[PDB]
Amino acid sequence: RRKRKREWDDDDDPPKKRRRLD
Amino acid sequence: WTVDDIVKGINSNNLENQLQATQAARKLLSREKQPPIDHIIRAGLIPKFVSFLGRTDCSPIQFESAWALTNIASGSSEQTKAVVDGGAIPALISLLASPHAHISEQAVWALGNIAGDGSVFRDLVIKYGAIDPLLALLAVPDMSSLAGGYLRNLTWTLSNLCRNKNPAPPLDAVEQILPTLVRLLHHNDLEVLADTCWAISYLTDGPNERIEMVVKTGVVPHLVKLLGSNELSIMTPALRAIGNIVTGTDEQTQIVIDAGALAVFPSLLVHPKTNIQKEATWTMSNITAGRQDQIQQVVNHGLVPILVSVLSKADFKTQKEAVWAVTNYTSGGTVEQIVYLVHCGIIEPLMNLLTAKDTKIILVILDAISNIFQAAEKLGETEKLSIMIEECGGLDKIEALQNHENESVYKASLNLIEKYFSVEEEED
Repeated sequence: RRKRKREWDDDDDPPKKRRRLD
Repeated sequence: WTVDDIVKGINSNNLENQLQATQAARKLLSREKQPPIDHIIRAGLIPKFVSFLGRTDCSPIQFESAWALTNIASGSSEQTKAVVDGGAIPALISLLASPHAHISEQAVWALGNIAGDGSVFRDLVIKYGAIDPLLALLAVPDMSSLAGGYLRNLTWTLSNLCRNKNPAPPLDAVEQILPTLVRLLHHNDLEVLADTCWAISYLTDGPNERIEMVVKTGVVPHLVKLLGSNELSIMTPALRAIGNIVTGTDEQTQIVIDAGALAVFPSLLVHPKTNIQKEATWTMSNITAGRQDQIQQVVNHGLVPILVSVLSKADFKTQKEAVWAVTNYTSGGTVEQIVYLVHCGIIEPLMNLLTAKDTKIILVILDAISNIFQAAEKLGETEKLSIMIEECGGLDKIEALQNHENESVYKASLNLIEKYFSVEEEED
């Protein structure tokens, strides 16, 4: 029939930003 | 310290006061939950940090400014934009070459945050020439634990440079990055492997041209090896990448199948994590949408009864993906493959899903039923299939669909009923 491409979601997509703490 | 004290120290002619003020600002940003990022930006300190980045005569102020900029750019898009508009990107790229490793790595982290904000800043970081210094940092022999942590930091930044779409990363940059990702995939560090698989999955999420770029490097076999990992942090991104690759052409899907991915999918199709289950079933549906040899490989790996189990007893999202898998199977499969599917017991679960409230799913299920009936016609067992469907309660559901609001459903179910369930026998 057709290949179905991925749909937009964030199931576990990694973090986009990280803060450095101390 | 207050922002007022920090501002007073930073505009002082004494470098030590400037350093102490930068330390105080960095401590506000690194030690306080809910830091005063917006007050710091409104104080006009971003130009001052960007200026300190170039003070090679005082490496501590460089480190403190890079840390402060990292934590500022780690917030909202407007805060990262304040960092970008202050001229931070070229200064951080230049700081990448600092002889002190901790300063260069803080610059790496800052650039990673900036690029992770979105495609615009990602293309900006790429445009100002970050890739070559980053890869120079990633060509150093990393044999220590500190080297391992720095490798994690660098891989995370690189993956953020591979991330986001509309627009997608420039092709020249992706080809400049790919060899390093292939090399990194052969490390033993779980975080490095996870971040690298995530980068691969970003690069594979798009038109078949990007999938071809990733596939030509030859990583798919090692991606499958990582797919067989007992680490969810590594399997998840690897499964996303494999799924993206099998959404492409028949030859790319065949690259995946020859790498042995199907041999891992039993475990994936019954995985406790429902997200993993749904992802694997979606991947299977894109594989059953392939050539007949690929469907035959799905059969050889014993995956059809597993898919029947999923269609029967899984959550509704995974059941929807299973519906797509079944319909693609029956659309592209041979008569013998469809007969095998029937013998594994697809009819009852497939039909029980006709009570779902998703009209598109009901139409897909009816299309699968029509494909199965056409295979039966080719065999001459249409009557036996009618009796099977009636005895599992399927005729009831098709008849009920003849009262559905949606006219597509009504016409489809009526077509099936008129073609196979409205028989008249007049025997002598």
